[PDB]
Order: sequence, then structure tokens, then C-alpha cells
Amino acid sequence: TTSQKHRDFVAEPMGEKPVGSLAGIGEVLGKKLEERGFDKAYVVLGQFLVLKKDEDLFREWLKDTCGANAKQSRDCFGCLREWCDAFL
Amino acid sequence: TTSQKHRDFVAEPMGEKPVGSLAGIGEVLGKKLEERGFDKAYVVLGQFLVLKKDEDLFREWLKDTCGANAKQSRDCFGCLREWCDAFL
Amino acid sequence: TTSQKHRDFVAEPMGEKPVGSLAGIGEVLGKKLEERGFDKAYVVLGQFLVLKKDEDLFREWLKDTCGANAKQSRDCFGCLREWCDAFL
Amino acid sequence: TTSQKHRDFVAEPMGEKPVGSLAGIGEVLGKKLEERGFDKAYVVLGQFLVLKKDEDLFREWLKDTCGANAKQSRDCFGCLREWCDAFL
Amino acid sequence: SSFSQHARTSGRVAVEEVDEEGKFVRLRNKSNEDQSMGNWQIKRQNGDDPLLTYRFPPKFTLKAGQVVTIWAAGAGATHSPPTDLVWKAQNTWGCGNSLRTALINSTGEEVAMRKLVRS
Amino acid sequence: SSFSQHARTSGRVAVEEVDEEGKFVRLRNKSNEDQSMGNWQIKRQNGDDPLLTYRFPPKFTLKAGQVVTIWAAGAGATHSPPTDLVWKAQNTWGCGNSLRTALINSTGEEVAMRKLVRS
Repeated sequence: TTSQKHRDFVAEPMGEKPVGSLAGIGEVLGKKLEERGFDKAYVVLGQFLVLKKDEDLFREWLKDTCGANAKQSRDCFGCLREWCDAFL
Repeated sequence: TTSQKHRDFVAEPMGEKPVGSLAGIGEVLGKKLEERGFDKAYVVLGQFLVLKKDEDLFREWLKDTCGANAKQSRDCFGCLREWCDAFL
Repeated sequence: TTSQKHRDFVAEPMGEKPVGSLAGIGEVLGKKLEERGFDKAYVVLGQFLVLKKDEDLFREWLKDTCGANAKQSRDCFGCLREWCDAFL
Repeated sequence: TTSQKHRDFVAEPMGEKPVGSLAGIGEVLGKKLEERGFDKAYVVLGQFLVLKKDEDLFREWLKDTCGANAKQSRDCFGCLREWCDAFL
Repeated sequence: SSFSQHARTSGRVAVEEVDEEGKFVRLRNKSNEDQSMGNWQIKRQNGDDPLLTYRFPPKFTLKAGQVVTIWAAGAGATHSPPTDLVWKAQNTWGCGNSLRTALINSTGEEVAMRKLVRS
Repeated sequence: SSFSQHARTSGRVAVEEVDEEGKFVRLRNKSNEDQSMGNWQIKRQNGDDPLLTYRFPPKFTLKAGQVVTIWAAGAGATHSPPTDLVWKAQNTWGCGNSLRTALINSTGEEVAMRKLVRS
């Protein structure tokens, strides 16, 4: 169904959690994106908002900015979209 | 210091308020930003997150994206920053 | 306990509200009181004050002036009493 | 211009002051007003309000009710008018 | 439970519990300081149903860690201030797939919230 | 004006204006630095009338040069921090020939006071 880390993140507002706290974001991709400049989750979500929450564009950009596969990109997009539906 | 519209936007979660709901944003600038794609306050706040809360960069971007003056740019930046401090 | 019209009347000073704005005064009662000469709320209150704020005297006067029964007279007397307590 | 009793009456809400507490009303005038039915200062104020705050009407009423002269009637009218302007 | 629970709280009092049948709404002063909730307002949203607003007394205090449970009229409980209150003015707090409750303080500001979302 | 005003200040905040009908209380921070007035107490004395005690929220700071006016319930004003606040718990600040408004800090110390005296 849903990853538990996803449930933990969507349970509460993102606040100031690192991008690694995002569901489907492990140390490899998290470090990649932090070096890319997306060192925090809220900047990444703003990109997701900037991408107007589109699944395809967001997932493709995420892969091109770190290398997330279809599974990882799908999970991250789902977590962000659910959090937006919950708190945004 | 602050307008009542600014406080009303800040006093509550942004939800799905239009870009015009932002402080210092009237019909002309809000319509321009909607033309640019920023059709909602959440898109602008996501841009602000991507901007990582820089005042000068955010205000310059707003001026280049809708022709806002220092007044309107300052009002919008203050409103978004306060909303972030409250809810983010 | 307290009627909404009564709450609205007591929340603010009566000022120059018509007799119809009084609690327990309908359209027929308001028109009758206007025809009798008590065309305004404050004149009716003064008549109530002329009767030394007596419940029985004021209710009997209202009944003989417009035709109020127990409930209407009680509501009007309570409204005037609470207005006197709040402001007078 | 005004007696000390006038200042004392005006400076505070009338509440339940006797008819004698009115400015320019003596013991005999107050007793006569009580005999006629105006046994309290607020009764005299209600009579004054019924007369729609007319100076000549109030002075004539006081003269015909308690035998107050021009000076006493003028003082009482001024006291009631100032009280109305201060509180009503 | 099929009702995903989403809570947000920025003050000393959080939404301790929400009754799915709308019998009560339960909060806690999860801080270590007694919280004064004078004139505070409770706004309950049940999906698309109209908002129900309950207001605290002008001077009401919820002590640290204490439980305040506002019962509806149909709850059948007895109010025991400052621990139990029964909102006899509201028969039921309502039901629905989107049960979100926002607590509004004396200054008309939301500081705590819980939303229950069902598929 | 028939109401003599006595102004005294040893801190940064001075009592700018007092309403004779008790509709509002106005204070001014005449220094060049913001004054934090968290939980400061305002005590209003109307001659021999019982003291009316007003307490600010736990965290409140007045910016330098700004004006905050404390309005009463009978005034009908609308609160708007950090510049406008309304005390609904009190209908009016009171009236009388000897109106004394004393600003008391969180430490129970008098730092400002303005007294309205009428002959």
C-alpha cells in the first residue's frame, strides 16, 4: 500500500525535515539532490508546486536531477501529492 | 505596517487562495502572474520556496513576472514569509 | 432562553430603531404601536420607564395597547429590562 | 454658570438619584414632584425625553407641576440636557 | 481504521481525540503549563456539511496534560468543568469522510487541527 | 478639558492617551527601540471604583514608535495586533473625575502612569 515513512511524513506538516525525510528518498538520492541545491524538502515541494503537481514532469525532472527510477519517483510524487492534499 | 488582507491571508492556511489574495497583489498584477502560470497563491509560495526565501531575488522575480513595484513586491514577500513562519 | 431578536436589540444601544425592532413586536404589533403614538422603541421604553419598570403594569399596558398575550408581553418586558440593565 | 449640584449630577450617571438631586430642585419642589408622580430624577428625565427635549415645554411642565420658577426650570432643563448629551 | 488521521498543532493544546459518530471532541493541554482557553472557538467541518462553531467560556483554563471532552447534545454525557463539557446546543458533532476540526483561540486564530480522511 | 493629565515615565513606554469615557487606553513607545510587553499588566482605577485588571498575552512586543490602543467591549472596536486590541471581558474602562491608568510590567513594577483629575 503505502510506505510507513510516507505515512509518517504525511501525518504531520513537513516543517524543516531534510529532503531525505521524503518518502522514497534514501541517502544516495537525498545526497544527490542536496548537492544539486535541493537541500531541504520544502524547496523540492515548491518545485513540485512550480511544476503544478504534474506527475510526469515532476518524476522526470526528479530523475534527471538525481536519478530516481520510476518506482522511487512515483513514491516521492505520491507522498508530496498526499501531503499537499492534507496540509496545502 | 501590514494590511488587513495580509493578516487575513496569514491568519489562515493558504488553502487554494488565488494569486490575487496575496498581500499587495491587485487585479492587474495577479492577472499578469496567472498569465505567467502563477494562477494561485500556492504556486507563488512554491516559487518562493525554490527561491529559498531571498527577499531581493523574490521581489526582482515578481517585478519581472508582473511589473510589481517595491511596495507590492515587499507586501507579497512579507505575506509569504509570515505564512511560512506560521504554517511551514 | 433569549430570542435572537432580543440579543440583537440588547447587544447595541437602541438608538433610533423602530418599534418593530423590539423583541416580541411583530408587524401587526409594531403597526398598532406606531398608530397609537409609540412609533419608536425608545418612546415605548420611556412608557415602560414611566410605569416604574413594573412587569405587570408594562405587560398590561402592552396588552391593552396592541393585544399581546402572556408570551409576547413577557418577551417585550424581558427585552426592555435587559436593555435597561445593560445600558440604562 | 451652573451650580455645584449640577456638576455632581452631570459628572456621573443618574442611576437611582431622587428627584431632589436634580439641579435647581429644592426640598419643596422635589416633594411636590414626588406628590405629582415624578418621585425620581429618572422619571423627570423620561418626561423630558417624552417632550422631545424641548426647553420651553420642559420648563412650563416643571413650573406647572412643582411651581418651579424660570431659574429653577432653566437649571433643571440644562442639567437634564447635559446628562442626555453625556450619556444618552 | 479507513480514516487516515492528519493532525496539526502549534500551541500547548492539541486535538486529543475526535468521535467518529460526532458524540464528542477531545483535546489535551499537552504542555506542562496550564492553558487558559477563555472565549476560544472550536470549528468542526464534516465533509461538505456546514461548519459548527463552539465557543469556550470567557475565562476557561485547561491545565497541563488535562483532558477536555466537549460532548454533543446527543452524547448523553454530563458536563464536569473544567474536564467535561457537553455542547447541548449541538445534537451531534457530525460524520463524514472529511472530518476536520480547527481550534480557534480568543484572537480568532487556528493553532490546532485534526482531520480524519476516509477513502 | 477639565481633566488634568500627569505624565511620568522611567522606562520606554509612556501612556499616550486615556479616554475620559473609558472607551480605550492608548500607550506609546516613545523610545527608538521596541519594547517587549509580554504579560504586562494594565490596572485602571476610577476614583474609588474597584480595580479592573487587564493582562496581555504571554508574548507581546510593541515596536518602536508604534501605537497600541486597548479598547473596551462597549466601544465596539476590532482587534488588530500589534496595533489594535479589544478587551471584551470588560464593557468599559469606567468613568470618574479621578481616572488613573498604570502600566505594570511582568515583574509587578510600575513604569508608567497617567492620571486624569477633574475638579
